[PDB]
Amino acid sequence: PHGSPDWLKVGLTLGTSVFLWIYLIKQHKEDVLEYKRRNGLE
Amino acid sequence: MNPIIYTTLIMTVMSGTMLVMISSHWLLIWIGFEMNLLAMIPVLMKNFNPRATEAATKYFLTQATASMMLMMAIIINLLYSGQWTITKMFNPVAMTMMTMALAMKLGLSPFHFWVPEVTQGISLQAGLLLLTWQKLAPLSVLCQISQSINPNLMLTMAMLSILIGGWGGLNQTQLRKIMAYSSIAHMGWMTAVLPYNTTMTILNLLIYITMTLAMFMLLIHSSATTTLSLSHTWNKMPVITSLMMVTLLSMGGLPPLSGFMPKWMIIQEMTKNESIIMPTLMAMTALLNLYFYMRLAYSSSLTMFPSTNNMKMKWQFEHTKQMKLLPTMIVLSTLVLPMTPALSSLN
Amino acid sequence: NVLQIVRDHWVHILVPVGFVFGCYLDRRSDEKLTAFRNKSLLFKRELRPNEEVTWK
Amino acid sequence: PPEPTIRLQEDPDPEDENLYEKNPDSHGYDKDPIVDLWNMRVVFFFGFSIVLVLGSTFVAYLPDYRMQEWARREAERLVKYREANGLPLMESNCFDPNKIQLPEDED
Amino acid sequence: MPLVYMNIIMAFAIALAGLLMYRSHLMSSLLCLEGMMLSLFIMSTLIILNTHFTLANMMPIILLVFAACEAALGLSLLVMVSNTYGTDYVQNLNLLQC
Amino acid sequence: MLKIIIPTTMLLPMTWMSKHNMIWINATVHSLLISLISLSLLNQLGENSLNFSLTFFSDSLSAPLLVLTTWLLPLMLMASQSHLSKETTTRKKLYITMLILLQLFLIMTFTATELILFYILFEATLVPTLIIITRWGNQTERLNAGLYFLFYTLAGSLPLLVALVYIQNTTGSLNFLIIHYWSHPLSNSWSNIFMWLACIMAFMVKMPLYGLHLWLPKAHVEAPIAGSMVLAAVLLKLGGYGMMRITTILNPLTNYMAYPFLMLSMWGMIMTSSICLRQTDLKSLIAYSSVSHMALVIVAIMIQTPWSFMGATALMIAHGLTSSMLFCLANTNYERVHSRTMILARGLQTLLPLMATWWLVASLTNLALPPSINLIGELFIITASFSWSNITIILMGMNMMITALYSLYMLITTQRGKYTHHINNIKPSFTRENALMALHILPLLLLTLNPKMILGPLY
Amino acid sequence: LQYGPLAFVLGERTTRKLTETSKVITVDGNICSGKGRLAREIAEKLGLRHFPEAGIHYADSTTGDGKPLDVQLSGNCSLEKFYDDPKSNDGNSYRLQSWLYASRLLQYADALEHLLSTGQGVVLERSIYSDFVFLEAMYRQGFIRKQCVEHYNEVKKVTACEYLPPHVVVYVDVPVPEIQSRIQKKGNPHEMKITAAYLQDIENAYKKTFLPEMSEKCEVLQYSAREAEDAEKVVEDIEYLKCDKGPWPDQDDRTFHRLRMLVQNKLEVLNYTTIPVYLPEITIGAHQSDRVFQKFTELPGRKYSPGYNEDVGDKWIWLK
Amino acid sequence: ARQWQPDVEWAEQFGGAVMYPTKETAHWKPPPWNDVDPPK
Amino acid sequence: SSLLDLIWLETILPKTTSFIQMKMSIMVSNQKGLIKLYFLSFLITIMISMTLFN
Ligand SMILES: CCCCCCCCCCCCCCCCC[C@@H](O)O[C@H](CO[C@H](O)CCCCCCCCCCCCCCC)COP(=O)(O)OCC[N+](C)(C)C
Ligand SMILES: CCCCCCCCCCCCCCCCC[C@@H](O)O[C@H](CO[C@H](O)CCCCCCCCCCCCCCC)COP(=O)(O)OCC[N+](C)(C)C
Ligand SMILES: CCCCCCCCCCCCCCCCC[C@@H](O)O[C@H](CO[C@H](O)CCCCCCCCCCCCCCC)COP(=O)(O)OCC[N+](C)(C)C
Ligand SMILES: CCCCCCCC/C=C\CCCCCCCC(=O)O[C@H](COC(=O)CCCCCCC/C=C/CCCCCCCC)COP(=O)(O)OCCN
Ligand SMILES: Nc1ncnc2c1ncn2[C@@H]1O[C@H](COP(=O)(O)OP(=O)(O)O)[C@@H](O)[C@H]1O
Repeated sequence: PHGSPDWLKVGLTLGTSVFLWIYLIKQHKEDVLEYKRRNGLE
Repeated sequence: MNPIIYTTLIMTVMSGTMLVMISSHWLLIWIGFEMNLLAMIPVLMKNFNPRATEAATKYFLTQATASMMLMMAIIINLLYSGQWTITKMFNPVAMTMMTMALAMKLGLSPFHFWVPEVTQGISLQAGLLLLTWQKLAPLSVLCQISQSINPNLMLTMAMLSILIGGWGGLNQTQLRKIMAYSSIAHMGWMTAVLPYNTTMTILNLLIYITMTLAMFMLLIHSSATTTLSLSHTWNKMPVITSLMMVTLLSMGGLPPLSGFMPKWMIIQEMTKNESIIMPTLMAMTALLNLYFYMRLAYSSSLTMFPSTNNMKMKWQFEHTKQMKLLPTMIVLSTLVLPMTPALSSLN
Repeated sequence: NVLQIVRDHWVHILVPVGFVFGCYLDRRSDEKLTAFRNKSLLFKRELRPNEEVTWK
Repeated sequence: PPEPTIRLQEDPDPEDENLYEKNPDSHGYDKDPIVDLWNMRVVFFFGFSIVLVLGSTFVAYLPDYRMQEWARREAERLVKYREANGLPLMESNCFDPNKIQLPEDED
Repeated sequence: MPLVYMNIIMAFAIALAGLLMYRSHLMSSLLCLEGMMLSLFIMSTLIILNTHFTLANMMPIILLVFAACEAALGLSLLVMVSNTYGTDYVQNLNLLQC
Repeated sequence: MLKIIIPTTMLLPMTWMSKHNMIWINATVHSLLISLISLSLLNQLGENSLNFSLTFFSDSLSAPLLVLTTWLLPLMLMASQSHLSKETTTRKKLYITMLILLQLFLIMTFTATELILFYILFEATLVPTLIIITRWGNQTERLNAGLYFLFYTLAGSLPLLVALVYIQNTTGSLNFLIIHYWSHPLSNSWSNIFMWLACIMAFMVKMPLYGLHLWLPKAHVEAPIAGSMVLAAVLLKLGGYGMMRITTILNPLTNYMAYPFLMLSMWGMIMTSSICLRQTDLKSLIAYSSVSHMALVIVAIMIQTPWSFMGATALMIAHGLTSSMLFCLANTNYERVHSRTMILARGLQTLLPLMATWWLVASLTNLALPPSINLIGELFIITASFSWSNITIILMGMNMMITALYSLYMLITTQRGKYTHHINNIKPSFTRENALMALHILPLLLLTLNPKMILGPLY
Repeated sequence: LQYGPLAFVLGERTTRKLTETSKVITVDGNICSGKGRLAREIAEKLGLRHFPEAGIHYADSTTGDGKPLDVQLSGNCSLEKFYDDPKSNDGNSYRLQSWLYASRLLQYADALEHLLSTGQGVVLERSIYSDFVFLEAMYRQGFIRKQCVEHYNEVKKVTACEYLPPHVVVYVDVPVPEIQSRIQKKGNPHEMKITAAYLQDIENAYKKTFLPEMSEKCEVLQYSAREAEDAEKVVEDIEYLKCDKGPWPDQDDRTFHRLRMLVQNKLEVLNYTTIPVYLPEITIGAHQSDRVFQKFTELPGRKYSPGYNEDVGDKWIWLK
Repeated sequence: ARQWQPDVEWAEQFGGAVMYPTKETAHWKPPPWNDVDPPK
Repeated sequence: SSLLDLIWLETILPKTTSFIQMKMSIMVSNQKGLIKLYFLSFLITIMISMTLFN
């Protein structure tokens, strides 16, 4: 019809994507650190 | 019906399936089956017409007979060993009773006769539910007791199901009957690997559910239940017909599509057990399913059928309601072959 | 004209870029197959004074 | 029989269109003369000039990774050595018999 | 396994065969399922009482209840079919075919 | 090998992000550049192979096929430019996408260090060809043709898969290098006989074998020009390549099991060459000629001697080029006359002299005139067969005679005589068609200067 | 919140919107008559919403911009040609009849949507009911074939079996001599050629079949030309009678929810208007269909969804 | 000059109740367009 | 051209397969929709299954 870009939905979509990416980067960092500590590499 | 009542009935069906999946007592599994059957009938009769009532009564008769047979198997197993836990049966007769009850619930040949008629009678959404969600509980029970099954009987019913589905799909113009025969053939493929590997059974089930969901949602989007009605879709939604053709190619087991993953794996598994003849016959018979999928593709997207004049008006309108998971279902049903080793997740 | 024909000829650059990326990926995959470098009986060679690896 | 004999509403079969009609010097690539000319030019330059000539010259001057001259030189020095020492040129055994252990039959 | 158990089992088998016959009168089909469940109740009760398994004294009643609920639904279905044809004949349900 | 695969993949977004009137130019230019890049695979070794990675490896049997596959795409685009003029941009982009996907699958198939990966890609090539045939074909028989081209293939290919997995369950691997190095003899057993059949029949059906060749005339006649070109040039050679790869595990059982296929091929070459003499359709005649040439290649592979393998490789390359050229000539006639009946348009030498020269050179290469690579492969196979048995010379010479007969019959019927009077729409040949013909024929006469590039790994 | 099951669940109910004034009504009259004037006058007097009689390009007025499209893209039929040469070889008569029936179905769906969503009643000219009379006329004059009437009956059954008929029907009675005199007085050259047999056959259909069948399930107000001039009496007649014999009082809140879901989503309303029955007057070949569909797509605001058309002037496309 | 596309006669092959009609199944009828039968 | 290629090679592999699959499909899919016959077959199969295996 005749509707504006719903900035609530846009903001929620961007926020979900950014939160997921930040969470993934963090999770990878502690995954690497935990693996290194457990296997006695560094 | 009322949306509240519809949601309650859908959650009751899911709770029955869940009750079957999480319980360790045979009585609770039987209760879950009863709950699922009780809540499933109004879903099949959501749109009132004589055909839907006939489909619902046939489905009820079949499922109630299967439930009585299953309870007979449970009681005989209790008689020969006072056990209620779902595990190896310990009785030869009880296992056969259980196998026939679960084959009747699944629709495996020679208990297949109800599936095409029930699917034709009910609507497309009811058929989607019946062909996707209603296979989880019997297959889960079969997986739990796979060490008990006689391989001869299970493999006989699997090969019979594949043959019957392949032959019965060749004679159909109705899309719902085609889906029903396809489901019978896929159930036959699923149950032939239970004696050897339940992981392959689950992988085949997941791939089949994905493809069936995609195909049913495409059929609902382009609201067609016959071949000739589907032949008109290119004149309004050619992209839908293209997606449907790719999905049909995947359902026929062609590489590099997703539908090649199960059969391949299943064949591979069956070769590790020195079973060569049976997978060969299964593939040769699946060629029939591919033939009628290809006929549908010819009639839908690879050729342009004549249209009517009123179609012009349909050019001016767009769908109000959309399926959110349809693109994901299409992609997962066509392009997941490179991710095959992920089956180690014991899906 | 710059900033105008780019919007009409941007597609042309893609194939050449792919060729470079494929070469880079081929070298990167080569770097994972060095388990026998300077170890084959045919080409056991003593390294030059200012050499690290016989081949890359 | 009031039937029209017209089985359906159909467009008539169009007649084929000549590219030479609206454009002599048409090169048979496109009905747009500019795109036609540039398609001809790119096909001729990248097909006849680049691939056909430069690729053929590149194939002609490929280095001897098949080792034809290497094998010829090896055979030349080997024949020179055996002829000088009176050895019987090629031997009939491909491997030395002393290092093969046959199974004793005792039949 | 004594003779009473085999008698109840053959009663269940007779009821199942009678259901699978379908002469006519879908009401008779419901009656055959009903005899099947009655035989199941009798034999489960005998097994549970004989072995003195105190807790499963629950499950016969439960079985009855659930089966009885099923019966209700079947009756409804039968009734509705009759509302379309005026009779509960089996042969009227041939609109859907293989 | 990724330096060739990645640009072929990038051909797709470039095609779909192109202007409506630049798709042909961009596709042709970048496909030609990909061909030029792939031309550097020809630098092969006298030793094992070009083992790029665990997944892809190159060989002097694979390299000529790869180069021909990369070279065929620009010619297919040039041939398709004409008859797709009146069609929408999205559908033309889809057609080019199908061609690009076919090239990608063929490229990955020819390297394919794994036998299961080879099977997957070798069957993945089926889908684009079927869509091209059943979507952009003209007559009503195309659908039927597609069905044949489908099921025959699968009827051969489904047992092979089973055999393949069976081998890996016993050997432990399906890597071609490990298979070659760890090969063991096959005992004369019924189980081994059926394993042999499951390994062979899939590649036999796509050559095609004489008894199993029914799908080829339909598929090649009802396909569009690009489809016919790719079917005759590259897709027929998949069976030969697969047999050359797979016969390493079938010894010594090949000695006994080769007899029925050898008889079928030796008699079917005569049968199909004779069929060519009585043909009312140009495309069907060219298809039957392809069947005869592939019968000769089957004989060569079954004999499994060094000269046999060299001749088979040379003949596969030469036949691909010659058959593509012949199909292009037939299509140039068809787009003018719209009939595809050989007897209808006559005496075209007086109206199209340069096209008559192209017809003559194509017939000469099909006739296997020395020192063309067609005759190089022919003669190597014939000499190997003569060493196999001196009586093969009768059948081989008869095939040569009939081949010359039907090639010159095809040339004389269409080019010589008197022009048909009522046909007045024979327009002068376009620069596109002449360029296509030259781009077919110069590679052949230029490959006759360096034969070792197409003589395979046993050179 | 676009209306759906969730709106029904939370608050949205239409039984509270019905204020005994809705009264979906329709007006039936002979070709060239006061039914249009009477329908409008009823619409202003009763506070209802008037729906002008559906034409060839009624659907064009509700989609995109309201301006009509070309004849080749909308309808592929013309009333002027039907009047000029009703026995045409290309089957314009039945194509016109089918397109008009589909337009009336769409307009009835729109009227029902408005009434159920707002509670305000509507006034209509010839609806999906009584659209058959012209068909019968065309059959009795020989303008169309029989297979046309079976196809029309099939489509009409499958479509009209799912909507509620109007509360009261208003019929304006006009004799044929005076109808022809009024036709001649308009001055339309194409309407000049309507034969009196066609008008008489059309008149016969309304009285013989249409009046008794709507009398038994609805309420009927037979008016003449003189008594249709004063709308006060007609409005008083509408107010005095109370609809208690039709299916409307038997409707309830869930059936209203189902009907409101049906009236939206116009694709499902028009679903059975294109059933695969191959009548030469209406079936279209693949080549012509493809060409016309391509032409329709190239229209300014018709390539994409309404909010995603740059050439029209939609902005923020890459964020919608 | 024009690619063949299915006509009405080609389409009517797929319009029956089942494919491959037989003497016994000749009298079968396709289901209604909407899955509703007249109550008679 | 005619006896072998157009007739007998067609008769052997493709036409025979098509005919056999056609007949089998006709036999399989031709049930009148009467659940009496269905459940009679169910009894038959159930009876056969119990006896053959054990
Ligand atoms: C065709 C694509 C299908 C995709 C499937 C749907 C994707 C969406 C699913 C959403 C997330 C699912 C994760 C669930 C969270 C917790 C998982 C946990 O509860 O279950 C565990 C296990 O979770 C599942 O096993 C993992 C599911 C992952 C499925 C992916 C494999 C599919 C094959 C590869 C195809 C490519 C798909 C990837 C592209 C998306 C433990 O199971 P367990 O209680 O101990 O035993 C039950 C199973 N048994 C009986 C077989 C042993
Ligand atoms: C119009 C009338 C005629 C006018 C023109 C007159 C001139 C004619 C002269 C040309 C033809 C006469 C033949 C004489 C040949 C001279 C050149 C030849 O001797 O060089 C060849 C060299 O050429 C190459 O060998 C052949 C070219 C390879 C062709 C590659 C094809 C191009 C790619 C296109 C795509 C592929 C499509 C097909 C897929 C398989 C062979 O040389 P060779 O003794 O050996 O070694 C080369 C030099 N070394 C010693 C340093 C190594
Ligand atoms: C139709 C278009 C072409 C399609 C492809 C055709 C090619 C397929 C041909 C198959 C190759 C040969 C098959 C079997 C070869 C075995 C050798 C046999 O022929 O000789 C005798 C075999 O004897 C008899 O043949 C026994 C079998 C008799 C039954 C066979 C049926 C005869 C005609 C069937 C042909 C139909 C082919 C198509 C089937 C659909 C020797 O007897 P013996 O030395 O003691 O045992 C040798 C085998 N051992 C050592 C493993 C034990
Ligand atoms: C163009 C259409 C052609 C259709 C296919 C043609 C090829 C047919 C080849 C046979 C198909 C299946 C063969 C099995 C695949 C290989 C597996 C294998 O070799 O294992 C064998 C298994 O061998 C078999 O099981 C073979 C059974 C074959 C059954 C199907 C017969 C199909 C038709 C037979 C007659 C025709 C045969 C040649 C036809 C050529 C094509 C015309 C031995 O393993 P084990 O038994 O575990 O170890 C021995 C100790 N127990
Ligand atoms: N279902 C139909 N079939 C044929 N013609 C129709 C149909 N519906 C409307 N028309 C045409 O619409 C025209 C205008 O309708 P009408 O009410 O009679 O005139 P006016 O708009 O001036 O009041 C008429 O000429 C009539 O024939």
